[PDB]
Amino acid sequence: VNVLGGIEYSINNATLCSVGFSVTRGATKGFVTAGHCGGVGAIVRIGGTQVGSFAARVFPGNDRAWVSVGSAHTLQGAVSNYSGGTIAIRGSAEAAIGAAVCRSGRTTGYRCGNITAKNVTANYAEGAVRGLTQGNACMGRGDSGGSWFTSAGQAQGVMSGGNVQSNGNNCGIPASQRSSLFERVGPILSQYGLSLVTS
Repeated sequence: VNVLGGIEYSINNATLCSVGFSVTRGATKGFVTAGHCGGVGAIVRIGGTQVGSFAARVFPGNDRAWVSVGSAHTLQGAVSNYSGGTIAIRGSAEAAIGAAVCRSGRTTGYRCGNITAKNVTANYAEGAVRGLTQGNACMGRGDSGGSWFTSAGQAQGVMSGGNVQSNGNNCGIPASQRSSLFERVGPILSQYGLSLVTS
């Protein structure tokens, strides 16, 4: 199967999240995503087929993980735009507050907005997660773990949480009322010694 930022994956055949970014660790294939999407060892399926499992995770405190992907599968250094195309990923340079950013996930597809704050703490039910970046692109339950990136292709982070409304998303309110929080990708690559696949 092809691994691509933003596409749906299932966890333990029970819940859903979205791929963050294809990565490698030496010869090992994988992708980064949110830690709250799976415990260690959780079985991951994409496109009706087992592709690997949660190799490591931190959540709460942080909210990060990577899924190691079997060698039979192909990694794509890109993110889906949910209309038949992809956006190439070309690095992980972090963007400043006010910069434009988009995200991609299985519930709300491809959505854009701006970076609005950094080093935010989310008081999730499972506990605090610190150091999150906030944007005002909208998102919904199921987009978790999915790619955040600038249009020029710099990976920002993976979808963590935010102020979803009773319909399960914050797309029904204007961007100015939105709080959509992602875990910065930089420390995930560093902690686990992973390299972005680029194109």
